[PDB]
Parts: sequence; C-alpha cells; structure tokens
Amino acid sequence: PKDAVHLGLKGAAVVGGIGLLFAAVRTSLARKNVGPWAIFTRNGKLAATFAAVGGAYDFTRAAAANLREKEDWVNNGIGGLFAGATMGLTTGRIPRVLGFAALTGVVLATAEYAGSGLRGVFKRDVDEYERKEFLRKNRRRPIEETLAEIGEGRGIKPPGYYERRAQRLKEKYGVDINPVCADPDQ
Amino acid sequence: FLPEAMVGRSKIDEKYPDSDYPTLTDKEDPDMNGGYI
Amino acid sequence: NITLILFLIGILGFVLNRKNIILMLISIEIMLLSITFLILLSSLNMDDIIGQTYAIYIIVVAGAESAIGLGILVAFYRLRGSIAIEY
Amino acid sequence: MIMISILSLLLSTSVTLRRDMSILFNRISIIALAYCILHDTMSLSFISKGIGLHGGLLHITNLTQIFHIFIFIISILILQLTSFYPRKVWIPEYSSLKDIFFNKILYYRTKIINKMGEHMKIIEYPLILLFVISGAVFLISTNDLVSIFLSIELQSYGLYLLSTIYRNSELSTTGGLIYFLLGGLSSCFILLGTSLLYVNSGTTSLDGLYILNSISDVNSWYKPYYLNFSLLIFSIGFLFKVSAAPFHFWSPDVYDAIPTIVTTFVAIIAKISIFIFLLELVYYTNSNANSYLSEFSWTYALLISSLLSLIIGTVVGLTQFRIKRLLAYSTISHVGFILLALSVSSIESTQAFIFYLIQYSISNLNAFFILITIGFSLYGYVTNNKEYKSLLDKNNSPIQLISQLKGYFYINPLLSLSLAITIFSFVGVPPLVGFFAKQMVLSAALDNGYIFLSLIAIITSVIGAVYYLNVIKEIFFYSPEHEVNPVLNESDSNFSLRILNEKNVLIRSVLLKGRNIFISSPFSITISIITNVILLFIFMNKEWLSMGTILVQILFSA
Amino acid sequence: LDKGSIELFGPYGLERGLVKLSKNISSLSTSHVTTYALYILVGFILYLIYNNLLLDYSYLLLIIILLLLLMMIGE
Amino acid sequence: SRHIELKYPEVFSHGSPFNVPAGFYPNLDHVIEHYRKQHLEEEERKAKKLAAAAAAA
Amino acid sequence: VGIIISSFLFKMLPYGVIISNQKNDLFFITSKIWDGALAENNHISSIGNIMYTNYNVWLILASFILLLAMVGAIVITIKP
Amino acid sequence: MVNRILFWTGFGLAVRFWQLGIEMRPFFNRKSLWAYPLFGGVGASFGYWLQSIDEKQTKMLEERKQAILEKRARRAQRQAE
Amino acid sequence: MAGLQHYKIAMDPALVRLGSMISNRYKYFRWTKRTALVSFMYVVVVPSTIGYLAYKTDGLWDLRAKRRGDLISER
Repeated sequence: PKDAVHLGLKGAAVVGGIGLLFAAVRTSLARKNVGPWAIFTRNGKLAATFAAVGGAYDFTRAAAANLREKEDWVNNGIGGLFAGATMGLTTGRIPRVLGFAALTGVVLATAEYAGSGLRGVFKRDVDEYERKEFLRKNRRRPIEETLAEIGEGRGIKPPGYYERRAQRLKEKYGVDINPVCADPDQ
Repeated sequence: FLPEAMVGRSKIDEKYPDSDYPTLTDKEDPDMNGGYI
Repeated sequence: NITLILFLIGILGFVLNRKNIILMLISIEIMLLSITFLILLSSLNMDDIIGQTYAIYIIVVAGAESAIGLGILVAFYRLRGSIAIEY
Repeated sequence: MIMISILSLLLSTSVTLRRDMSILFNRISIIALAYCILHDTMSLSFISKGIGLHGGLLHITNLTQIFHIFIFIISILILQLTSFYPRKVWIPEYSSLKDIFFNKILYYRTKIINKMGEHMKIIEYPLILLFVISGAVFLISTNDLVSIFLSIELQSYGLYLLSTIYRNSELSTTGGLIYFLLGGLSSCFILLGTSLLYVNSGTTSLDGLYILNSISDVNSWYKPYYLNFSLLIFSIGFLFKVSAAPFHFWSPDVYDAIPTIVTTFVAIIAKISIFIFLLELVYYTNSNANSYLSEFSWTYALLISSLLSLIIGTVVGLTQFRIKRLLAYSTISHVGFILLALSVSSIESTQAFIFYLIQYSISNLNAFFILITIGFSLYGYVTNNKEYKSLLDKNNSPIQLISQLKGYFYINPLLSLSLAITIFSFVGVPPLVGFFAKQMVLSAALDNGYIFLSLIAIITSVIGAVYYLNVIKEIFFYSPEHEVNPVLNESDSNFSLRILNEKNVLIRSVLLKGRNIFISSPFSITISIITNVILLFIFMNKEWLSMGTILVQILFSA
Repeated sequence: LDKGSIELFGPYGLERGLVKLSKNISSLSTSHVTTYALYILVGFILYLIYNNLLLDYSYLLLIIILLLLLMMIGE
Repeated sequence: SRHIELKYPEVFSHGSPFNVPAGFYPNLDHVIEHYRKQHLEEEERKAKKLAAAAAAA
Repeated sequence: VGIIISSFLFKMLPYGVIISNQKNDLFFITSKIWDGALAENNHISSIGNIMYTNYNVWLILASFILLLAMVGAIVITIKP
Repeated sequence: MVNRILFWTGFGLAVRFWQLGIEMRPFFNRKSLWAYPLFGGVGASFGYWLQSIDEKQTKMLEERKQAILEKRARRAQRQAE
Repeated sequence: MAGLQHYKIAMDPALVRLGSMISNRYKYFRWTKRTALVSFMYVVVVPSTIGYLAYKTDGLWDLRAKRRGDLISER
C-alpha cells in the first residue's frame, strides 16, 4: 500500500517547482518594469497549473495502485489520463480536456509498458548469444503449449478432438452424440 | 540583432495566416458547411 | 568556495542582463577566472605543478579568446554604431 | 602535414596582399589535404583500441584515423567552392582532349565567371579553414583533459572567425557575434566539467579517469559521484556545439545569417569531430554493472537531447519559409537520430552511429552544393517578384527563400531531381542511403529496449517529412517566377571567343551567347557522384558497411 | 465522419494544431543573444535537476507534454 | 570489454627526477615483467604465423 | 538560479577546497624533509622543467590558437 | 548481379551522364565522347581498389569470428569447474 | 480548363457552388453534442458491438458433415 495524498503532494512539488522556474523566466523576460512580484501576479497561474497537474498525476496513479492492489503499467496510464484532463481543464473546452487527457495517458502508459530508457534500461545481464540462439531455432514446440493459448476449434482439432467435444457437449446440453448412419445395411 | 524579415514572428504569420483555417460559430454556420445557404 | 561564489556571479551576469552584450563578455571572463581559481587552489592542495600549468594555458586561451571576441565586436560595431539590443 | 601546410600557407599569405591569389591559395589547400589523406592512409596497418602518443597527450585508433581521412575528404570537397569559378563557357568545338590540353580559348570572362566575386577575394579564407580542420583532427586524437580544451577552443575560435570573415556584411558580422557569444558560454561549461574532473580525480589523463571509473564500477568514503556529474556539465557544452535541442536556438539564426558557402563548412565539420570524440567517452564510462552510478549516468543528457531534438527539429521546421533556416532545423532533427545511436551503447548502435554520421555529412553536403549551384545558375534569369527584391545580402546567399525554388524543375530538371533525391534521403524513403541509415538506428534501439524512443522517432519522421515534401512541392508543382534574361540571348548580342593553339596562333573564332554558359564541372560532378551514391547505395553497401563493422568490433574487443 | 470528425481527429486537425504549435515555438527565436543565453542557462539547470535528484522519468515526460500544452496556447 | 588496456603504458615511467626522497617511488618490477610478457607473447604469435603458415607456400 | 546551481556545485568540491569555509577546528601541520629539499625549484622553474619537454604538445596547440587569434582579429577588422 | 567491376564501370558512366544532364549540356557530341571511357575507366579503377578492400575486410571479419568463438569456448571450459 | 479541350458545357453556377461546398466542408466541422454523439456511435459503439458479437461466437458453430444425432454447436 501507499499514501495517495502524501505521494500526490510530492508530485505537485516537483513539477510545481519546475513551473515556478518557468514562471521566473517569463518574469525575467518581461519587457515592462513590472517588478519581482510578477512571479505570482502574472506568471503565478503557470506555476499553479504545473503543481496541479503533477500533483494530480501522482495522486491518481498512487490511488490506482491502491484500488487494484497491483503495480503495473496501467496505473501510469490513468495517472496521465487524469493529469491530461487537469491540463485541459485550464483551457475550458471539453474536447481539449479529453484529447489532452488521452495524449498524456497514452504517452505515459506506453513509456511504462516498454520501460523508456530515460533513466536506465532493464539490463539482461545474461548471455545474449544464448538468448538469440534459443529464440532462433525454437522451431518446434509441444503442442499443448500452443493449445494453451489458441485453444481448440476454429480449425484447430488435434487428435482426440471429437471425444473431448462429445464429453464437452454432454456436460453442457445433456445430449449424447450419436450421429446417424447413411447406409441402410449398416 | 537580426532583421524581422528573417526572424520575426510577423513574417511567419504572413506565410501561415490563422485565417487559412476557418473558424465559424454555429450562429453563422449551424450546418457546419461553411455558411452555405 | 570563493571560486563557487565567483562562478555564480558570472552566471548571474546572464540572468540579470537583457540588453548589454558587453556585460556578456565580462561574465564569460569572470567564469573563466573562477574556474582557473578553482584549479589553482586544488593543485596547491594536491601538490601538482600540472594544475598550475593547466591554469597558465587557460589564461593564454582566455586572452586569445578575448582578442577574437573584441575583434568580432569591432567588425559588428563598424556596420551598426551600437552595442545595445533594442529590447 | 596539416601543421606544415598551415605554416607554409601563412608565410606565403603573409607577404602577399594580392586578392587574385585567393583562388590559387584555395587550390593549394586542396593539394595539402590530399597529402594529409596519404599520410593517414599509411597509418592504418595495425589493430588497437588505442596507442597513446607524444607523452600520452594524444592517441590514435583505427576509428581516429578513418575519421581523420573523412574530415580531410569533406574539406577538399567544400574547398572546391572557393577553388573554381561557378560558371564556364563550353562549346562543342573545344571539347576534345587535344583542345583541353594543347589549345586555349580567349574571351572576356570577368562578368561571366564572376572573377571578382566576394568568395574569390578573401586571401586568408583557405587558411582559416585549415585552422578549423586542425582543431577538429586534434580533438579526435585527444587523450587528455587539457588537450580536449585546447582542441575545442581551436576549432571553435576558427568557426567564429569564419562566420565573420565577410566583414562587409551586416548579416555576417551579426551571426559571428552570436556564435562567439553563446559559444563562449558553452566553452565555460566544457572547462568547468574538465576542471571538476581534475580537482576530484587528481589526473588530467583520460586513461586514468577510465581506470578510476572501472574500479568504482564494482556492483564508501569517496563515492565517485563526480565523474557522471562532471561529464554531464562537460557534455552540455558539446550539445551546444552540435546544436542539439534544447541548446539549438543559435544555429538557425547563425546558419541563415552567414554566407551560404561558409555555412556549408560551418554546419558540417564540427558535428563530425564532436560526435566522434563523444563516442569513445561514451564507451569507456558505460557502467556495465547496474550500480548507483548508472542511476546518475551523464549519458541521459544525450538521450533527453535526442528526444528533444527529434521533436523540436521536426515541429519547428513546419513553418520555416527561409531555406537555410529549414536546413538548420532539419540538422537538429537528424542530430536527434545520431544522439539516439550514441546513447544506446551497443555493437549495433555504434555501427549505426558510424554509418549515420558519414551518410548524413555527404547528404547535407549535397544539399548545400545544390543550393549554391542553383543560386549560381540564376545568373541568366530575371524575376519581377517583389519579395525577392527585398532580400538582404543577395550576393552572399542567392537563394534564401523556399519560394525562390518555385518551378525550378522547369528551369533545370536533372538538378531538381538531384535535390529531390537528397531530400527524400533525409526523409528515409527506401532504397536511398538515408532510409538504410534510419533503419539501422531503429534496429539497434529496438534490440536494446529503446521502444519509446523508437516510436517517437517514427512519429517525428512523418512530421519532418511534411516540410521536406513542401520543398519538393515548390520545385515541381508550380511554374517558375524566373525567366531567362532577354538580353542574354537577344539574337544580336554575341560575345567573341578565340581558340588558339600551343603557339598562341588563332585557329578559329566563334560567336557565343548566354546559352553557352554552364555550371562549372567541379560542382556538377560532385553533385552527380553524391546523388548517385545516395541513389545506388543498395548495390554498393558491402565494403562501406563492413568498415564500420570492423571498427566497432575493435572498439568492443574483449 | 469522412468529411467531418475523421478529418478533425485526423490529418486536418493535425495540420491546424501543428502549424499553430510550430509558430508558437518559433516565437521564442527572437535572435536576441541575451535571450538565447538565458535559454541555454535554464536548459542547463533542468538537466542538472533531472540527474541530481534522480527524478522519476514519468515526471520528465509530463513536463514535456505540459510544455507542448502551453505552446498550444498563444500569447 | 570491461578491462581497460592502457593506451599509454609508458606513464609508468613518468615522475620528476629531481629532489627524490629515498624510498619514495614504489617498486615496479612486476609491472615491467607484465609488459615484458605482453611483448614476448606478441612477438611469438607473429613468429609462429609467418614461419608456420608460410611453409605451406 | 543561485539556490539550484550552488546546491549542486558545492557537493562537487573536494574536501581540500572546503576544509576552511563554514569549536573543534582542525589544524594543518607541516614538517621538513632534507632529500626533497636538496635543490628546490621555484614554481616557475618547476613549470619550466616540464612545459617544453613532457607536455610540449600543449605548448604547440597554444601557439596555433595564438596564431589563429592574430591572423583572425586582423583579417576581420582592417582594410586589405 | 553485383559484379563490382562492371557495376563501378557503370557508376562512372552514370556520373558523366548525370553531370551532363545537370549542366544541361548534350549527352552525346562526338568530340566529347572520350569522357565516357574516362569516367567509366576511373570507375573501373574504383572497384578494383574496392575489390582488394573487400578481400582484406573478409579476412579481418573471419579472424574476428574465430576469436569470438575461441573466447566463447574457453569461457565455457572455465565454467566446467 | 483542364488540359485537353472538352466540349461546351452549360456549367450551372449553383451546381458548381454545391460541388465546391462538398470539397471544402471538412474545413468547417466542429465538435458539438450532436456531432460527438454521432461520431461516437458510428466509430465506437457499432464497431465494438460487432467486435463483441464476433468475439463471443468465434468457434461456436461448425456445419461440416453434421448429421442427425449431432449438434451444430462446438463449444
């Protein structure tokens, strides 16, 4: 388990701090003699918007892990989905709320599923020659291994298919399979 | 230190006007067909 | 630690400067002196003449670079009449 | 050899003030670089990860010597632009080998060949170019923190001087000022990074830094955070000089402001030297064991810059209308690919990196040569366009607008096709050399698990293709706004050409028109060879790809 | 759909938005050497922060998406 | 490769020859023997290649 | 900028430079040697011992930069 | 069909052709015809030289493959303990 | 008007104007409650319905050589 509120606060701080930095650059780059307190008067919304998004991101992903009791890539998706919605909330247009949510959710989930090399990669630390060798000539597999993942039917009828179907049909419809004979003399 | 004709935002907006992408309201375009009568 | 503060001062020259490109050259010289100051104190702590030799080459290169930059600025002023950005 | 050529050229240049010597001095610089190629060609009959030279301050590797030669060859090709006049007079009665070698042609050439053009009257131009080359070769061969700093200043300072050598242009002097000012900031980051390495490790030797890093990569009193943190500051200064995002802003202004012939050298030479030098530094600091050090690896700055260069380079290029600013943003996009291959350090990515850099340098070279040649081909054309009439420094940069290429396919179709082939190679359309370059980088990135960056690379490529297609649309889909000069061919304006033998005796006379003025052979042949290398790569790829395979196998040789 | 939503949630919407995004990013290129100097400096600090603080990579991607959001909005 | 081969093994001969304190320089005989072996091994490898694969032709 | 840059850059300084900046104060102690002091060089002589022989590649490189600076600053500023 | 000599003889011929096309000069006037045997001859020279690079490159790559297998073998025999 | 000379046609301006509106109508699409509902129905609902039905009946039946005393059902 994890504290969604506590983790969300840290998320708001990290990205609000970055937003505050970008707020300072806008204030520094102002042309008119506005002053040092332009940080929270003109550009203040920028820092607030950044704190709102990264806080929402860290809250909803932390909450998503707590609700599902799982730690997988999906949680980064809903976190981005909520963070993107918060980004679009500032514009005030419903399509931008959804579209911005979708992009943030998709991008952040895709990065987490594939493990983007932004900070390190999943180092195999194994014999790569043996890995590629095994995948290369694994030409024939046990049939059950295939059947475990595509199943029976749809043209996949391994030997003994009919006996199992006979058994399967009896357990469901309560009917014994006795096909008729086309030859009167039998 | 460089001329606006080579770096200014204005000349880009001349090359790519916002008017090149129309934006009508439902009042002037309920039927989304460019105000066709 | 003094060298760190001096490097900040040279860094802050760019942050506090919208229109004065002459101050831009000076900030680069403060940063170069700050880095050379740091090398010199470290080589005194580590008893290494190579650090002093490194400082001497930075001084030479910094002097040669100031020469080129003042030259480029003169070729710029001759056609312009100002070293001021209209910001 | 490069140091002897510089000193000997300087001495001859010192005692001359004659500006008609510029074309001759440029041709000698070509001869000098050909000897440099010969000496480095002889220096490739050993196998080593590296041999330290001159007290350990420099080093040589097979990779170092290959890219020494490559820098020389690109520099000979660029040096043609200042060694031959842009236009020639050709007629079918002075075309035999006996005519070229024993006969001579006499005519008033000054206006036709642009004998007193600006790029033909700068005496010290080939000399400053050689200084930049020396900076670049020395940086490839540097084994030492002080040698790194000296080499990078030497190459950088010559580039600032090259950007300002057209001292009578306000645009050129402005771009030189911008390059020097922001390049001085980036040099401070390089000196800061080198200095923090020294004050922490007590060594200037790159060998010694790699040894300390190798021992520190084990799986408490002096935990070595400094190495990654120093190289991070160190690398940012080098990211500026290759104009990688987000340190890219300077190059679209500088490349557009300086004259186009200068841009060709300035935009190409520096990336080769910095990327090659970065390659070795990336390999020898790669933490094999997943420890705390890998968490703060300085090479993530390369990967972030790669991401940002992919996006900025393609998105910002969409609304560029000045042709040289588009090429600057196109380079930043291609730098994103180069940075991805360098960041993933694998045999496949290093092969991809080596091949990508060389193909990109010859392709960006073909684009600049075609742009210059088109500009020099409008000599016998006129336009009434009002936009073209308000362009600045027209002589320094004859083509400045993409709109200037409108209908150029109707002016010269085969030269327009060469431009289209080069641009389609930048997109990565098979079977051009650019596709195979992009294909190799994507392969390695996917094989090392860089999927997210692989996907951003393909998505950015479609966006980048838009402004590439827009240049091609301009050339092909419209009629031109340029018309042949009426007076250049007016049925009564013939200039005289005398044909004479070895004894200076007149053989025949002939009357000539604007229709007898052509692109000079050095530029047409260079465009033709490179265009056919881009086009026919699929039949020529074995030896070129094998060279990179062998080089990487040496660098990784356990 | 075909002459409607598919065009807007497709090529035509991309053309509208990306041209706007391209023009807003290009507005930062003022050619003011003092402004580029500050840009290099802020980029420097951001790289230092990302590596020094061992930041979550998801934060960096969120930051980039946010920056595109802002450059979507003019002025 | 994880092991780093010195591009410049001669760095083992660096050091000022002046004002040397007695017993200052660490003994390097195992180091020189390491590079003696590296040299003798390489010469043998060439010797057993252009004298053994040359007898065929 | 001051807080961010200073906080990161200070952690990089080795213990030597931060030994005497910001009760139990530490004291540096020194003694003499005799073999080491047989013929001392001043710092300028110690640099001169190695500057032209061991590290003379740096000296050559610096000369080229000085050369380039001389020719470059002259070419861009004066009428030929 | 990738015969190096014929291919690079052809490459030289295509360079001259493209160059004449870029220059907007006629592809075949009689007094210029010596250029095609010349460009093709230079192309043939480049390809005899590429031939010998390929021979060296193949040998180098063959030695490298053996070394990798030899390296793989000894490491495998080391793990036998 | 388009390369080869064609026959004289009484090109009716109203019909030509209608043809121009159809070519340019994509430029004027907007997201409204109506357009979003229609677009969602055609793109999401109906396809997902066929997808769900195809999913649930995949492999359900086989006709080949089925006699009396047998079932069409396989699952």
